[PDB]
Amino acid sequence: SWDSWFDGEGASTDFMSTREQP
Amino acid sequence: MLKFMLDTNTCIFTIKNKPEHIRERFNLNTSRMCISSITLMELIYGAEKSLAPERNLAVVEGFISRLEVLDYDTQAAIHTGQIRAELARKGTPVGPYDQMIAGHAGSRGLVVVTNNLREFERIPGIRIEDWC
Amino acid sequence: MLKFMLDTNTCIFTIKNKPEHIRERFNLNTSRMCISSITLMELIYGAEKSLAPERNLAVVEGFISRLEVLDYDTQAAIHTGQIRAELARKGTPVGPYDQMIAGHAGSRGLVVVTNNLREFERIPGIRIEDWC
Amino acid sequence: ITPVGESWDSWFDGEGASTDFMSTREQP
Ligand SMILES: [Ca+2]
Ligand SMILES: [Ca+2]
Repeated sequence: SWDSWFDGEGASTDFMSTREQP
Repeated sequence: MLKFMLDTNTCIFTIKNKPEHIRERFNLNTSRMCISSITLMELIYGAEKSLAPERNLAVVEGFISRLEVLDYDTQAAIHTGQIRAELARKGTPVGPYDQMIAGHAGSRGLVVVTNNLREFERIPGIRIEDWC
Repeated sequence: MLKFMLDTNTCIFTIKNKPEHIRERFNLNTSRMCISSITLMELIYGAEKSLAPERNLAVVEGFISRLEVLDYDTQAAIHTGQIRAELARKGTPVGPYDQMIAGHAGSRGLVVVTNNLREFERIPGIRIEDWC
Repeated sequence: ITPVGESWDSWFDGEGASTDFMSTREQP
């Protein structure tokens, strides 16, 4: 489901905290 | 039938915040959502450069496994080149990936879903929605 | 079998200069050459933004109709993401389009044809030929 | 038997691009 993804494993807080589009 | 192409910003926000309102939108729009392979590249890069790469890869992987990822193909390229030309003609800056995603969507008649409306609003022929 | 992916700079230079050394390689490797759709996009932008769009489009169309344009697909995107992240960590990035092309060639096991050896040298797993 | 497009020489010998074509590339 999407529900299981939304409630599951979380990304670390640093993940793409800036996107870095050049 | 595909209707929405999620931009990179919306994907990052969704991954980082797992927001309730997006979950509801996703559930309602299952099988009408896609991303560009351009956005896939940005999510993998984000995962792989981060402080928890294997873990962040797995989150990215479960996200993309639940929607369609479109190859950036010849028609996407052509639509993107046209758009870059018209934006240059108007001296309007848009970032390189945003441009490709806008061309990609435009080549498929898709709505771009983005929480950075200001960047996409000046692309000619855009159709946009903000889910945040 | 496809063996060579031409970088955008090589394409531009060949279009503008029609050089003998390139013509020889082209004929030697007919049916073994391709470009990425990322390059196509740049060439279409070049054409459309020029003083002679119609003329330049036709030159480009004639170039690409004689080789293959490959779709920037899921594996291209993943491999590009991985390479980007390695380059970031080592502090030697490459321009955005060039990174994509190298990632695309990487994913397909192809040799990148470029005169920018210094830049491209540093991309992991890359194979390079300079046809100048 | 390998399929082939139009010849490369027919393209190289064609009349080419205008002079201004991508005098710069423009990569950010
Ligand atoms: Ca985006
Ligand atoms: Ca190049």
